[PDB]
Amino acid sequence: SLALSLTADQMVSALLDAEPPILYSEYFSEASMMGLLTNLADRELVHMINWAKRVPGFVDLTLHDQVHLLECAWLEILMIGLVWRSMEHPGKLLFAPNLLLDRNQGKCVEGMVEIFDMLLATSSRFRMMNLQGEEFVCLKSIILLNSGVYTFKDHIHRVLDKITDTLIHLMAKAGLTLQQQHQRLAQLLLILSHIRHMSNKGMEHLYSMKCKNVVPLSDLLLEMLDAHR
Amino acid sequence: SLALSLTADQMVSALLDAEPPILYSEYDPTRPFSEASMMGLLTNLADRELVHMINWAKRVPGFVDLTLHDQVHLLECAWLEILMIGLVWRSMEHPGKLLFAPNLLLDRNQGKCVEGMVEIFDMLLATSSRFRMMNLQGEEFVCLKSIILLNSGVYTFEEKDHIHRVLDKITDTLIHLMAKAGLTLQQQHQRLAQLLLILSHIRHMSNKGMEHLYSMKCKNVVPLSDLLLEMLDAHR
Amino acid sequence: KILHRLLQD
Amino acid sequence: KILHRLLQD
Ligand SMILES: O/N=C/c1c(O)ccc(-c2ccc(O)cc2)c1-c1ccc(O)cc1
Ligand SMILES: O/N=C/c1c(O)ccc(-c2ccc(O)cc2)c1-c1ccc(O)cc1
Repeated sequence: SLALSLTADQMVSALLDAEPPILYSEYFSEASMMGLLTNLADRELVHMINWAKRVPGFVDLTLHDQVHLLECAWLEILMIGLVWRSMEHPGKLLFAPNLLLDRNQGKCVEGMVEIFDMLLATSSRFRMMNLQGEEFVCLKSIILLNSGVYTFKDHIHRVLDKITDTLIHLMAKAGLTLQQQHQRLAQLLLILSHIRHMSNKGMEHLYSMKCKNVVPLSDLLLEMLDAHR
Repeated sequence: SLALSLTADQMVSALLDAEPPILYSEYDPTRPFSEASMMGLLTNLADRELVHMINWAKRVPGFVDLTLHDQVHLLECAWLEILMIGLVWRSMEHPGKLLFAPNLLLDRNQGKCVEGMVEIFDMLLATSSRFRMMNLQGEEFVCLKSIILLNSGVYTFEEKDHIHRVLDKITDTLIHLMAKAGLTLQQQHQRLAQLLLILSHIRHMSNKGMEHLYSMKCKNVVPLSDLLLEMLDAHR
Repeated sequence: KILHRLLQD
Repeated sequence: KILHRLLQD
């Protein structure tokens, strides 16, 4: 492999360089709301897929395995990105620089306000923990490799260990004690359980909007949805 | 507070003695298994397990401190997670099989008796294989199950501080176990990561399991108990 | 709720 | 799949 030979600083810099851009929304009705989000997330998916190939160890996997991991974690990846963008905008969600929404606006779509609150709560957790960008890109890569790893693998677990070592190295650099290192590592990884939860609630809600045909969904998004069913 | 003052050993011992018993099913194994009968056995089993779980939760260090409303909230959110990780733990030394009860051991073939269940069976089995591969210890298991209880509903939420404090304590406990086991600091971090990443999958199985229960309910296959309907009406 | 009653006693 | 193409592409 090529990921395992890397050092902690090389891993971070590689992930930082692989970071997708922050896209803009096309310049609120229930249909207009879902329309903006669908269009935005659709374009985000394309950048995510190319970001995934720049994740150390992901390219080593077979095509079918790469597909499986992305189908499983794509909404988790989108959400943790959203939460990260909205970190210094408390009470608000930064879907795009020209699209900053608060919980009130989430009420324009039925069942969405619950997901919004979960997203806002995650953002407050990142803010309270004072999450670093170097830590963020590690967590996002962990989600990609881990979320669908048990629906299949020693290679993926090897990379996951490397990202764990990478995380710890970042905390040691910040001057955190060993006790503070384990504890914050635990705090970070426990959030992934909630991000998974938000993804599943969001996945069902997307299927809901799909059924009501509130807006027509893209071929790509419908493919990702038909993987969780 | 009582939880914060405990050491790692007193933490483990408290959790180990708080462990609920392994219940039996009413499986009279001359019946082949109907989709209704299968769901009937599992529901009756899980319903009796819920009662023991509630009293187990009250013995989890720090849980007693919380308000009733928070107690209710944490249990409503994590009850299926607790059931599933308990099931997976029971089925650890039974490869390709799920030990719902000592008199109820099922492989994925029998899981096909219920529509939409064999997918959940395979996930539970894969989790069991992972526990087996990691050589998971009982001391680590009781820590993980307690982590699930306190963490799963903490971001749906004044004093979220106390919950995080106990979580940090259980984290310290897990590290101490790996240290005494002779694992290096690198191995301690990695194993800690591997364990906590399982909880993401346990959350997933619970959510897929939660939806499948709402299916069986509206499909009227086998009627659910009043307690189970309460737990489901808290999760959509 | 049964859960509240069982949590009480 | 569109996913296959994008991953290849
Ligand atoms: O049905 N629920 C949809 C939803 C939600 O409830 C909360 C957040 C999102 C979303 C949108 C864009 C992102 O970059 C991240 C999350 C979404 C979302 C996800 C995918 C879409 O194509 C459109 C919207
Ligand atoms: O609809 N699917 C239900 C299911 C499943 O797919 C997989 C495992 C379980 C289960 C049963 C008993 C336990 O102690 C833990 C999990 C269950 C389960 C959960 C709750 C019940 O009341 C009955 C069965």
